[PDB]
Amino acid sequence: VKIVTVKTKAYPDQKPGTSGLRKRVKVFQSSTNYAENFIQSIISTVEPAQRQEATLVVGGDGRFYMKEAIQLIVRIAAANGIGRLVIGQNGILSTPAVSCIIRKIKAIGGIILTASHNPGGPNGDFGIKFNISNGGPAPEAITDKIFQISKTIEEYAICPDLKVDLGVLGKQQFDLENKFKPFTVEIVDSVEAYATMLRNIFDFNALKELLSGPNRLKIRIDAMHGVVGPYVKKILCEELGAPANSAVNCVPLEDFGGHHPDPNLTYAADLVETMKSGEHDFGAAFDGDGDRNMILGKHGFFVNPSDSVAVIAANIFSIPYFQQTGVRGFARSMPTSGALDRVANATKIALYETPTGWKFFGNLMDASKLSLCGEESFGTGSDHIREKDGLWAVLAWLSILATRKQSVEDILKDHWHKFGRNFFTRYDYEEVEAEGATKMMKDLEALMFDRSFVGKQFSANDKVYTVEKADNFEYHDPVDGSVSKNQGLRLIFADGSRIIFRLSGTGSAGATIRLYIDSYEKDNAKINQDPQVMLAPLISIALKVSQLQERTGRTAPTVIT
Amino acid sequence: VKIVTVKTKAYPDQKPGTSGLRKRVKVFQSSTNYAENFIQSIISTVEPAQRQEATLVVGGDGRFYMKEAIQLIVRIAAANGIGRLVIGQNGILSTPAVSCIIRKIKAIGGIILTASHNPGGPNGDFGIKFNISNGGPAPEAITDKIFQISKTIEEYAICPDLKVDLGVLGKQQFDLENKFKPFTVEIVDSVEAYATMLRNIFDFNALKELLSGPNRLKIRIDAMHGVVGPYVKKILCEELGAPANSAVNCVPLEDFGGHHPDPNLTYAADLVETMKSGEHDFGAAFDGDGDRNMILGKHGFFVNPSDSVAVIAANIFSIPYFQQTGVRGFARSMPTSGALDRVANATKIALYETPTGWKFFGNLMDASKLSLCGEESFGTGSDHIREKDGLWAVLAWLSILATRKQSVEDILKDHWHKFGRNFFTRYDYEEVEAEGATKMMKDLEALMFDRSFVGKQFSANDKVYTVEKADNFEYHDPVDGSVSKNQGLRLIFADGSRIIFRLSGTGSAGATIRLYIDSYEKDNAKINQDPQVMLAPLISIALKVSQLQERTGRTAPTVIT
Ligand code: VG1
Ligand SMILES: [Co+2]
Repeated sequence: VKIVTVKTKAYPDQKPGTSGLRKRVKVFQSSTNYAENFIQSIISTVEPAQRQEATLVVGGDGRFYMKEAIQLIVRIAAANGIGRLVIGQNGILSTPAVSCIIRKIKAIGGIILTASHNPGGPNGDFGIKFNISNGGPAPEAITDKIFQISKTIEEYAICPDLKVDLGVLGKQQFDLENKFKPFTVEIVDSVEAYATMLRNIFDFNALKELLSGPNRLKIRIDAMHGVVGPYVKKILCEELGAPANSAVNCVPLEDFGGHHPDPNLTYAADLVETMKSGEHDFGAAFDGDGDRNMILGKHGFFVNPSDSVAVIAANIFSIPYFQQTGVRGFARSMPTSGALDRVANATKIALYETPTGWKFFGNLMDASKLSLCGEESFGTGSDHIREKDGLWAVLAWLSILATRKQSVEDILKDHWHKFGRNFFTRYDYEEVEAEGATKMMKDLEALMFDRSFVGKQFSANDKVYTVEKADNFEYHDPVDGSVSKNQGLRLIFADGSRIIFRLSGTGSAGATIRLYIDSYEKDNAKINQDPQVMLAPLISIALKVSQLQERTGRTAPTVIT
Repeated sequence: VKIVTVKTKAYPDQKPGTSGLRKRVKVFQSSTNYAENFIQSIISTVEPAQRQEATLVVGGDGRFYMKEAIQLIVRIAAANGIGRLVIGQNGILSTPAVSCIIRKIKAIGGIILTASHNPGGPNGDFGIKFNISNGGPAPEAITDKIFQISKTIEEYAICPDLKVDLGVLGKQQFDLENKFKPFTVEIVDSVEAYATMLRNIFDFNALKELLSGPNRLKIRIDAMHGVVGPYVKKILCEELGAPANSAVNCVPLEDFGGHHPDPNLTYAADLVETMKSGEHDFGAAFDGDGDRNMILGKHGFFVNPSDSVAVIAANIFSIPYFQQTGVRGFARSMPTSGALDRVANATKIALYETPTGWKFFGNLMDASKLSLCGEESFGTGSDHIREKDGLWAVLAWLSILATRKQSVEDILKDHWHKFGRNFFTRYDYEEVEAEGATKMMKDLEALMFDRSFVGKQFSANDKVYTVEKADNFEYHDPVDGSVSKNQGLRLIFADGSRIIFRLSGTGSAGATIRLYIDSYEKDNAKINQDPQVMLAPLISIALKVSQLQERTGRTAPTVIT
């Protein structure tokens, strides 16, 4: 195979976000070699005297253009001196699977072709995630460095005539002009290593008994036409024995059928209506790249992803992985509710509040202080790997149900009566007013500096809510010293209740007021019923503050979750 | 899992020969003790200290009792301290494949569950073959230890509770009672290691333009319902590109479709009929083990097994394996035609004539003195593994077609034109009277050893045959030193023609007589003729000197090849 140094011209907009670089597919196809440069800056962070004995795991969620970008990573990494590429069969390879492979075969980093929860039709979105040696997301330093190379790039080394059959399992060698050691491409099965990893984490026999034994827990699983389909089929059906009727929407389609892979009460309507039938005890849908999960109960019941980590923590020892390693620490993103906190507060385990993104959880994990973490964006995980994991979280819920023997509804009613209830809703104001929320979200910072307000008696609706705290958010990583940026306000008090007033930082075209609300109830009666209605006191104080409707301008709902 | 010991009673008939233990299915089935007993002695030949750090490859052919016999192997090997078992997917692993996997990963040996060539049903046949560290079939020194132990087995260690899921890929780990290190079961892909091996031997790229480009060679390969089916679909149909409709009967059926998977024009009648119509350019029939093959050309042109090895040898530097590592030696069995001699003699490289039996090819391949070996019983192999390979032979044939850009007919036609034709045929006498055939060989032997016979002139038309050499074949193996006596009665004639008699019934039940006739013709007008017409005078001479009709009561042979 030939090697040719193709001169190119840099791009401005090639910068990664909270997780990887994502753009509209047109920006990939119409732009004269956009992916070739972003790929070349990635391999450039790996020093020349280190590439010949290095292995890059390249994966993918099956999305449109995945096939062409994989061909580019092979031809570009080949001409740049990378010794081996471990691609999954057909390119299909989950984000928790890529995190898992990297840690297993000691790979110096990994590239994932996925825009996650972003839609994927031929007119939708496509993206490039870059995981580092430790297995998880490259933290800001490495990503912005990729950005810093994307601006001053002048050329890129490529082997234009290197065509590889990604469908066939096996090792293949390629010899390129003057380089003693041959370029190797090792195509691995997609599910294998990942299933062998989950095998030593849960009791696969105790689960086998729960899904196809003495009564059969009727589960309904929606893979949402994304990469986790083959996994539910080979793992939950073919291995653990769940009936084929359980695995719905499990064939990876480029278009994802049309729907958006983000699993939630709006973007995932199909499964909730069929869960309202009452014949299913448990139900679960997944993200596009399979690292997010949504838990549902009998009759369409819903477990908030902020509550889901709280239950898989009070019952954490139902999972063998934790009986052998121990619970070194709990964590949650600042926007996720305070339910995990109530469980962490009742035991000798430390708790950590991190910025939204899986990239900074890893630092707590590597330094041995975090074991269970997750966020409101349907993303529960643990330190078994360094990425989020949708199927680990589903199988963590089946381990709890099988040991406890109760329904999903009763586990949480008991959990709410045992600690109290933390209400939550992601009720946003997506792209809305061009001049209102400027001064409004700069009005509270200063105004509260008066010594007479620490003690407010009430006369609205019912039940007194005593005063205590109130402030803002920033983050200093305890392991390497990284810092964060101002962005989201949060009004708190005695027990624990809050509105994360989110001003956008990267919002150029407009500001999304992505709202995260939290209400902590103590009593038996006011906890078990109503969702965005028992939240009223929090959205009473939060709606009265700035005279918002006549001082900013927005009273029409947008996208509730 | 609990390890328990069962006191057992031994069996005097459990004796492993060249191809392991071949008994009928209804002797392992309900005879409480038979399968467990034999496996126990197999893993007893490996020292108690050499077991924890050791692996054994296990596989079968996909028919009756194979799956049941693999659950038995894991339960006994585990209680006996074997570290790792590498089992193919579903238990399906072809014989050439097991030799490849044992030598690749360097296992201590391997257990092959295949019945050689007899059918595999409820009342049919079932066998246990044990290969050793170099990937070859165990020899006398080791089969006797196995038999000496199996007839004195008092106690046997088993894990009754060990349940292995054979269909799911990946490493399953089992912890046993009272043991600090765990037992490992690793399920491997059936084709993979074996395909990656062929990928280095042949040129898969030159074979892609050959089977699926514009100038496309239409083939037709019948897997005969045996284990070689999965390998033909993945290598020939998936990776090389041949249309899926070319690989026919490629699904290992539980019964094999009633008939024996053996390369014989009648056994492979479907293949012969579909190739007579005119359309197909290359055809092939197989066996339920993966060790033999029946090559056919346009319109039904038959390629003789003996000529096959002389065509591959004269065009051997076409297969990259040979261009890169050289040809250390050629070898054929004694009954095989002298067609390989005309090639090895002109292209001056050491030729080795050995007794019927792969075991003799292996020795020369372990002492690095043998590269390509051929055998009249539909076989052709090399030092790529340490067993016979039916698909390697097909792959070496397609390689020669792509390189020479001629039809099967013309490559044999112009070979006969440049080296001459060794008309060959093999008459078999099936159920013969055990003593009347033995006294037939002895009087023939006394007829050969007196001073006068080494110059006798025989005739049946125009050509006279002058006896040059006459001997009962003795082999002194240059590796084991061991001498193999008897072996066969050779009447070598002065013109290169030979008549060979072998009695294969000298150990149990009724005897079979195999009469091999080989005749050399060098003028181009006579090489175009029919073999049974051409060999007619030499056959009258064979039945005359033998007085076969007289001693066996047989006026015609059972099978003519
Ligand atoms: O603030 P953002 O950009 O919307 O971030 C959201 O999606 C990110 C990537 O998601 V996946 O789409 O990588 O599962 C997640 O890691 C964050 O937890 C989630 O809040
Ligand atoms: Co995701």
